[PDB]
Amino acid sequence: ILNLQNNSAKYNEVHRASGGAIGQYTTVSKLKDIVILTTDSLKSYLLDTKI
Amino acid sequence: GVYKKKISDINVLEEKEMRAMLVDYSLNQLSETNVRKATSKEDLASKVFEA
Amino acid sequence: ANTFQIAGIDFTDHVISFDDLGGVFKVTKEFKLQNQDSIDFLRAYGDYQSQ
Amino acid sequence: MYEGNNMRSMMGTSYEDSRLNKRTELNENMSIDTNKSEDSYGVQIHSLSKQSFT
Amino acid sequence: MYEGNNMRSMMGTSYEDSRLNKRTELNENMSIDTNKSEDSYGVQIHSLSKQSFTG
Repeated sequence: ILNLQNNSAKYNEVHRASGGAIGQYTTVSKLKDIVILTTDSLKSYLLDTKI
Repeated sequence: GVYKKKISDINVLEEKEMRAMLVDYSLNQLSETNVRKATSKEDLASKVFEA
Repeated sequence: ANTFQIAGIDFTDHVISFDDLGGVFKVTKEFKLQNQDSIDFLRAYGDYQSQ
Repeated sequence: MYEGNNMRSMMGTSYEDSRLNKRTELNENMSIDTNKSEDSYGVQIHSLSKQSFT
Repeated sequence: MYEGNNMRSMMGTSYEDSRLNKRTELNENMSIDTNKSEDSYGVQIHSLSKQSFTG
């Protein structure tokens, strides 16, 4: 999550899109926009072990 | 005293019989998608926390 | 106890807990009463109707 | 462009998009009110109620 | 609905209800104010009283 909110051409898959094979596309994310997706078991493993 | 024990035994038999009924329900009544398999008492606390 | 910040996590308010989860008995095969000490043992707990 | 008389039967009025009646809305809250275990600590033990049915 | 008399000792005025006294309740508190393990942390002994318990 600390990677994604830097100015980088990485971390996207715009090379799978049409014109994105050559050239560059840099982007960021706002951290009010990133959401993560796991199980509820890993949610429990957060809420009991680390935090 | 015999009157108060003849009302207290009502309480203890009612809680014991109803405890018996939901434990008896917790065997041989509900299917394998409900039941999960733990292994220890130092397990089954994480497993109830994800449960 | 052994962990540090669980300020909304401690779910102990929903824990109905007993010393042992069984003292009860269920008949599955049917029969008749023949022993006299069995009658005395039943009415030792108050089952006077049993002959 | 075509004028005609665009008022017609239920299919003639459907293409100007009949009114949004129900909303398949989230009033029962998933992942806000529910999917929480962040609200449990205090020692005020077993004060829970069985509601009635309908 | 039917008016009748409604009167007998039992099965009239005894068939539909009786006087209620007590529903075999929790007054001695199990798992609310007793079944406690939530006690204090400090200097210690003598929270141990004795009644006569003769009745």
